[PDB]
Amino acid sequence: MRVLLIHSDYIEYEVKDKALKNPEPISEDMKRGRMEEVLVAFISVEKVDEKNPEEVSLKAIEEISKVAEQVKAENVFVYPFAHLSSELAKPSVAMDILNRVYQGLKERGFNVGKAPFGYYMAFKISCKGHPLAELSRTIVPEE
Amino acid sequence: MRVLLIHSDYIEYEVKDKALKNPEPISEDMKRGRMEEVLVAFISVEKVDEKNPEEVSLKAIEEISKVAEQVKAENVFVYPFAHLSSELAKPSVAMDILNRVYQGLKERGFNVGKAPFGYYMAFKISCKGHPLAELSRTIVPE
Ligand SMILES: C[C@@H](O)[C@H](N)C(=O)N[C@H]1[C@@H](O)[C@H](n2cnc3c(N)ncnc32)O[C@@H]1CO
Ligand SMILES: C[C@@H](O)[C@H](N)C(=O)N[C@H]1[C@@H](O)[C@H](n2cnc3c(N)ncnc32)O[C@@H]1CO
Repeated sequence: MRVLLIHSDYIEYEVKDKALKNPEPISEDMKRGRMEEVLVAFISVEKVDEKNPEEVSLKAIEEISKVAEQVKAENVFVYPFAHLSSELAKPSVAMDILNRVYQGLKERGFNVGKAPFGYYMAFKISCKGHPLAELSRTIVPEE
Repeated sequence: MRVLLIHSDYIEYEVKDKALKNPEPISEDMKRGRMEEVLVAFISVEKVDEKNPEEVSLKAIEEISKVAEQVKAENVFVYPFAHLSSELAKPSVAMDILNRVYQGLKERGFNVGKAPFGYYMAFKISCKGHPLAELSRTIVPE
């Protein structure tokens, strides 16, 4: 898994078209979304993650949570970003892992948001630019 | 080298303060910048790249140019983004390679911009979200 964490003033997205044959079912009002003062977690689930979805998810939840705590981010946004890597995990498994990460962060007490899975999506973000506002994390199963 | 390419409506940046002991000298006007209808290339120069700066730079220029052509972009913006990777190359090497890429892209005839090297920087971007608007490349020398 490849994770790019961006502490932002906001994140705004706009669904433009389906990127998969069978994307995540959503309704019309979810075709646009936004979250303020948020740590955006751009995530690409990698093929190697299929080996152990649960372990990767738990570790992702831990790493993302640690950064949020550091920057005082109360809001976290899980953003499907497949092209952060080249070896992509299957969409069914990717979706599964992203759901687990979302569920895990919510359990940790954060106000978590997410963008629909399986779409071509436009987005606007404003990075605060502080010392820990831009961080990347590579998370893989215990090999 | 790690490269994140974002085809955007715009890229806007604001220098905060230095993140390295000796950053790229800058004038007041260089503290802020903006470019529109642009392919933004967030680049992280990695340790492995120190083995062959020219090679990595040449490949980066080629890859970036091919994408810009693919997405029909005439403007390209080189954005030093160290944290795209975990294994960073020396700053002196990172700066030289970033400068090589910037110039290589200009040589291709593109309208190219670049953000100052060595600073904590805030930025605003608007990704077009169309196909090919988000791509990444890992470039490693011989
Ligand atoms: C396209 C771009 O603008 C948009 N932002 C996008 O990335 N869309 C992705 C994710 O929503 C999801 N998806 C599929 N596979 C994966 C994966 N391995 N990891 C993460 N997401 C995936 O399916 C879409 C196409 O890959
Ligand atoms: C900090 C964040 O907001 C900002 N965006 C930033 O990344 N600043 C980086 C680059 O400008 C440059 N820099 C140092 N090493 C490298 C490297 N290996 N690759 C690219 N740039 C580097 O030095 C700064 C601190 O690492």
